[PDB]
Amino acid sequence: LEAFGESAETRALLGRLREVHGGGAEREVALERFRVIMDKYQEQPHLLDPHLEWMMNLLLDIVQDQTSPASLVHLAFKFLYIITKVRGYKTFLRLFPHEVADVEPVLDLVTIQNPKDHEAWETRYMLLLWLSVTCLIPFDFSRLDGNLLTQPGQARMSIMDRILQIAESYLIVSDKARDAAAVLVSRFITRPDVKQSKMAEFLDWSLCNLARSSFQTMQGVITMDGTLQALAQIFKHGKREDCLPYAATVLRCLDGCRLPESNQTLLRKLGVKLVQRLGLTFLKPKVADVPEGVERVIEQLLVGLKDKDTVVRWSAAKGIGRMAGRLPRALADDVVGSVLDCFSFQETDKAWHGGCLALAELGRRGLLLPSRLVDVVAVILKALTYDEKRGACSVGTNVRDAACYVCWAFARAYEPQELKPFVTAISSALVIAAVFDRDINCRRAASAAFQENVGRQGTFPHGIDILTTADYFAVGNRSNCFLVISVFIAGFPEYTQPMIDHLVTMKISHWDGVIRELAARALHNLAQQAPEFSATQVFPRLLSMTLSPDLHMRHGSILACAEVAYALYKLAAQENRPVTDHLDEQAVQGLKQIHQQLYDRQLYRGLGGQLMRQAVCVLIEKLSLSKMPFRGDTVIDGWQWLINDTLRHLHLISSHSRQQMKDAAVSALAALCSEYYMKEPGEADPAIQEELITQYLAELRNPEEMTRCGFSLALGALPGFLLKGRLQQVLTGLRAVTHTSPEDVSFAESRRDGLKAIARICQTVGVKAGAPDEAVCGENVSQIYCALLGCMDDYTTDSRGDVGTWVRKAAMTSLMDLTLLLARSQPELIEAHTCERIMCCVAQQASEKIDRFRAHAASVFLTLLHFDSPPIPHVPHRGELEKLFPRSDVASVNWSAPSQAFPRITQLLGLPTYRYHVLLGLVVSLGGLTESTIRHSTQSLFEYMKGIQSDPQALGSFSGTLLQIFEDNLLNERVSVPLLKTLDHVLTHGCFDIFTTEEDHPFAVKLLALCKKEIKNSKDIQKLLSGIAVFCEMVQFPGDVRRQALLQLCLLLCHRFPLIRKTTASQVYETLLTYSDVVGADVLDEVVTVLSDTAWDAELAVVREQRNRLCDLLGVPRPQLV
Amino acid sequence: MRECISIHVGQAGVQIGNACWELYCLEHGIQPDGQMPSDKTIGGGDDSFNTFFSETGAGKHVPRAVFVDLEPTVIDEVRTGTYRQLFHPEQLITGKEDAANNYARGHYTIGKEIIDLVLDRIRKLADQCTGLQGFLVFHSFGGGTGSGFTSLLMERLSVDYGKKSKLEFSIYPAPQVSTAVVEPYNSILTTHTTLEHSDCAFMVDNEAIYDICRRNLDIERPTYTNLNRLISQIVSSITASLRFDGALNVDLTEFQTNLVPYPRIHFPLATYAPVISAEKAYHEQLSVAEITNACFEPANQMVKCDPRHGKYMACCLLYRGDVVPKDVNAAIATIKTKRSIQFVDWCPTGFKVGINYQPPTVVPGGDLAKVQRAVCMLSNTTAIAEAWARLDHKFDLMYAKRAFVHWYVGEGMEEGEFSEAREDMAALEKDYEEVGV
Ligand SMILES: Nc1nc2c(ncn2[C@@H]2O[C@H](COP(=O)(O)OP(=O)(O)OP(=O)(O)O)[C@@H](O)[C@H]2O)c(=O)[nH]1
Ligand SMILES: [Mg+2]
Repeated sequence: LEAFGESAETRALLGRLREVHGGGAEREVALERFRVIMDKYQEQPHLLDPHLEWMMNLLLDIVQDQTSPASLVHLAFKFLYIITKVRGYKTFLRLFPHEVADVEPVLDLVTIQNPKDHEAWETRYMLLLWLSVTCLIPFDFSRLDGNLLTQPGQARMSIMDRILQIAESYLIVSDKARDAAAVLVSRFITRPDVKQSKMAEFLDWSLCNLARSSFQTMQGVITMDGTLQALAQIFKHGKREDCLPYAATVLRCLDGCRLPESNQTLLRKLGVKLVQRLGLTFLKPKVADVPEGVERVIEQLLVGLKDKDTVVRWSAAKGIGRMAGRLPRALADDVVGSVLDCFSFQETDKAWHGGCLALAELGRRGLLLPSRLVDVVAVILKALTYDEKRGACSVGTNVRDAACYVCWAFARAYEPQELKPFVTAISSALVIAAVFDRDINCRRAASAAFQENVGRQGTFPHGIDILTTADYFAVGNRSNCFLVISVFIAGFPEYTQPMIDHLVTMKISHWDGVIRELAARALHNLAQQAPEFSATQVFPRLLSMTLSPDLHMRHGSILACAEVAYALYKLAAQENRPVTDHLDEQAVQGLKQIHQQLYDRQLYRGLGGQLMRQAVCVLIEKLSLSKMPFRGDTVIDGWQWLINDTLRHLHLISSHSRQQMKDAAVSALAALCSEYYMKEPGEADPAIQEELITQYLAELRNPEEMTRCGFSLALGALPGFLLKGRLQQVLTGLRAVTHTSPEDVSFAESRRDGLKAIARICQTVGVKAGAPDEAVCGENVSQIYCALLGCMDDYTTDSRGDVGTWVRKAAMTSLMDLTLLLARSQPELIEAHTCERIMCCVAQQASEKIDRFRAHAASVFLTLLHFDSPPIPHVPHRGELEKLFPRSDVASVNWSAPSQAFPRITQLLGLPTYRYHVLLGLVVSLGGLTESTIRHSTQSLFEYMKGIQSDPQALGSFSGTLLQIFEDNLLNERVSVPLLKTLDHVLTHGCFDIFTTEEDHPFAVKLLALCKKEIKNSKDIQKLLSGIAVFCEMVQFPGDVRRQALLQLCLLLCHRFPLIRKTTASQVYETLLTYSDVVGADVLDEVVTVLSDTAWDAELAVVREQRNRLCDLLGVPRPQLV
Repeated sequence: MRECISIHVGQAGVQIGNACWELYCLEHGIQPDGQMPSDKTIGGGDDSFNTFFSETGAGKHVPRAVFVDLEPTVIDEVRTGTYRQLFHPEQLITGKEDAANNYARGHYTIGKEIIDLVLDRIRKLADQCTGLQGFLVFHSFGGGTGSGFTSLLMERLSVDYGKKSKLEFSIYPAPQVSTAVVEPYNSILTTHTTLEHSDCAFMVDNEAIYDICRRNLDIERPTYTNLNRLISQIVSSITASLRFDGALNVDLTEFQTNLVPYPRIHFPLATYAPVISAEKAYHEQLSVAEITNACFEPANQMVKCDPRHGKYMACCLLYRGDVVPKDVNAAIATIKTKRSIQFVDWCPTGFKVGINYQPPTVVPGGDLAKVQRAVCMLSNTTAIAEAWARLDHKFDLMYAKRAFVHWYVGEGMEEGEFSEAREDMAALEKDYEEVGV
């Protein structure tokens, strides 16, 4: 925002006040419009400075007119107040009028205010501040009154007297006017005449208010806060020789008031404020004989730093800083020593915030002496690292903020030579914090302090270089500070060992898991800039931390060890040398005892068992990916075991960390099998290959589900050299699970994982034409495609919902991974029928009603269609599909959004091979329950039907396909109601208006019979309603079908459920009102009356007669009891 | 001699305890204030009723009980009740927050703050006793303070006092009395948790007692007072063996040897007769063979099952009042010549009979009537397995959806607890089927 680009709108809104002050709806609209326009500049209202005056004068020529009604004046004052909250009063009041002709017009307006009118509080607020901006006039209030003895019988009261009676009344109110009363007295008693006239009276009133008021009675607390604020403002904006005489009685009364013990945060803050206001009245202002009251003031202000709230701690720190700046240089040392006591071992973390704030306030003025450098600094080094856990919450944010504030105030508290001794401990602190700090406020707080230090002083090692990179915006993302900027800072030798030490000490022992993972990932990269230091000093450290009793510390140390080992292996892989060159025998000896020291302490149980398993699996993966020298050693046999047990106890892991555990275990198994299970180049161990495979295969039949789910992915992660002659068995074992058996009905995750495992195995072994038990060949490629397609019709619906859909997802990602592979090896294997079936299935799963599975299906379809290297052979209407989905438009498509998917999927009906499946899939969305999906699908279907409604051939083929879909899903509860609703919608829209010309069309003649057979003996209410609607829509077709529909509608009118009886008549009324040719005008006034008068929800025996009577009118044979 | 301590947790538990103590005071003649005019050995000593009442200096008979609850509402009625002078103020323990029908809360969150106080109170109460037998805990399975806290206290009592029995008097919930849908979820958890810390367990089917009150007692809508009185009558008929120096079941360790031949199988079936209404005070008369033939009726049992199919493992009859051994023998011969029954031939236990020559007692002004003789049959049977087949079934109905399960995991326990609990249920069912053959 560079300028106010809403001047005309605001001007019009302000001008409309004179013709919107008599409205209640328009008034609120204009207010809400003025508020939202002014709130845009709440973060930078200075841009509105050039406009302030004109808008202010506009609002003033409405409240400064004599023909202005109270209501119109109240809206102007509300607007005026809206401009004083955004710009603030201290800056917006300087433009208000201040002429001597504005003293009585403003006091007289202040004397017509209703104190009991809560709706007009903005008016009173704007009144008091205006009256206060008018007390600056450089004249005596006496010159203005003139002659008071002009009214005989009753003398007029003086202006000054009226103002004293206005301030005392507004200083005991409960609205916001009391705050405006605090700003008025500050500019009323601080002038010469008022000082000599009413100062004593106001002081007696205040001392009486704070001598009778309490912090328990509500109005008493209201009287306490206002009096304290008034006293503080008077002592702040008051002369020191007119005030010092009263400083002795004010403190004596405040001491007896007992504020520290009172249970009010505002009262204590105001009390500390008033105590620091009186404290400076005794000393002389300095520009860089100690009365006894100063000691009492200091004793009160040094007890306001241990408060339980920060609002009082900040005030106490400000008071201490303002007092130290006025006292001599001798008492300053004692004050600093007394303030330093807040950082004692027995003091809580709350006392540390106040101490650091006081230290910063003292350093800002330059009062700390050099002798206080070895101590104060020694404390700051700790305050920057304050981060403790007090039960379930964490504390240390405000401590670090105050530490950064103190650091930022040391660039002007000492000379460059005075602070030259601690530029190696403070530069390392600032940098370390700005780099690893958790909170973003502290990080940027440490960034600004370092900038100020390098700007003012400029003695820190590489100040400009560290400031250019680690700037205010660069430290915004925490991830960028740990993995990028950290390495850049460590590039220099002055910020390498300290940062690594701070990371290994505190960050590794942190309570947050994400922070530990980030610290480990940062150490991974930092080890590159210091391999020797990380291999000789950090590795022993982390190794000793893996034997700690702390769980989080053990996990962090294990992660750090794994990351350092991986980094050392990567670094050594460049020079083509073994990883043992970095780690010593003792180091590789301790990496073979981590797991045996955990399993022997039973550290794999409880809530920490999952974390320990994750850490050990990550360590095993990082060690196997480095080709460590543990081949032949029994330690390997241990690692493998720890994996199996995990896959055997996955159900024990929480539901919020089982997928990650399974993935990590599978990755560790994959890294281990392709490293420690190889006998020769290209071969594998016969004993292990046999035992592991037999165990895994026999495990697939365990009735437990999570075990099968884990072992599936385990099989799907084995290398290729271990399946050179065992594929014919692994594939059969995986396919045996993909089948749905009577016992494994609700077992969907097992098959979902088996499909993914088959995908991975097929991808690893590849294609070799001739070798069935070694690779995917033309002998074991058909079975695979048949097993993958048999899991695409998984519509299992249970109490958990449509869980089968999950399996379908695994069928879309698996079938793809196979196809793309064949095209990249032996495209001939991709048969035409199989490819057509896969495409039709993908089309159906992309025309579904769920939004996340439908979106996944469209992406898979586009990926399979946009494959050109080489082009997948046997693609029905390939060119048609390519023209319908150009590559340029696919870059921006919201497939998840039905609006941006249904109109693009409905066009597939034009293709014969897709027309059937696509419609079977779209029926579920056209007859589902989602309203938006129903609307979008119906609109997209009508947009396509409009193009083939006047075509007897296209419309006929569409109706035939719809009826074939209906027949194929006869008596199917998942396709009966949705398809019936779709037919009802299509009939209501009038798409089949051509078949209604002749009589007895082959379409309706069988559609009616199918609907009858579907609704024959049905108790579902939704199904009954759908059938009734279909039979009430099918009446448009003349011939025997019309008479049969009327007989069915009469049969349904007398159903067991009165609700159905009423709904049938309600729908028949609409059907008769729609089609007029169905019934002649000679018996039309006889049907509507019988339907409106007869109560179809009453006795069924009585309604049978009325219903039978409607059979003698419609001309429908009257049924009987069979 | 040896005494006993009864811990009453939950609402139903404290109600049953109050009813039992009222009935005991009415039988022994102890007035509400705690004045036994029949007692002569003041200060202390050894008597038949001393196993459940501690004597003070002023002759006050303080019941040896501990009523604990996580809410002050329920204990307020006891503190302000007619028996306020009977129980000691310290024996009543209250809590500020309840479990809201949750097992994890009562076993972790709220239980961890009150378990220490409960253990301290139990230790203080046991310091006066010279020889304790066990801990008669009273709870149910439809709440979170009756299952969770009960299991948490059993876990600590099995470690503090391992050489002491641990009898229970659970209350099997019903779908008509159910107050929550996660009522089963609590049941399974506490059942799996007290298996190795409980010798004998007594379960009360809510529907069975409801139907008994509707039919026998003749009540339109039986309330919780009507069901708390019958449970007190049952508890008194069962504890008469310990309160009157009965020959059969002299101590608590005999309940495990007579009615618990197998450690895992410890859920006997308890039935009682007769059940006359207050209106029909002198309408019909029942012999010792007409009341012993009424305890072999499914509708007269406390749990709905069909013992005629399965076989019995044990059997203990207890008569209370005017009963001659000849009448008992005649009733046994009648039961042995009329009804067809099966029994485990390889069981290390058999049939036992005991008599207590004491007149029955009923709460004056209540719905029950004073009878001349009473019978109580405690027989372990495989038919109780049916009572489980229902409970477990509901668990499955709530396991396929995992509804309301996250509330239990987000309080302390993990997810493997449910698999362990249902795995413990499968093993129990297999053991029952094996014993039934
Ligand atoms: N027989 C009987 N059953 C009762 C009584 N009070 C409650 N119940 C049953 O006990 C179950 C409710 O448990 P409560 O004891 O009320 O609750 P709680 O165990 O104290 O636990 P929280 O509600 O979690 O504090 C349901 O099955 C009730 O029908 C009672 O006086 N007699
Ligand atoms: Mg309760």
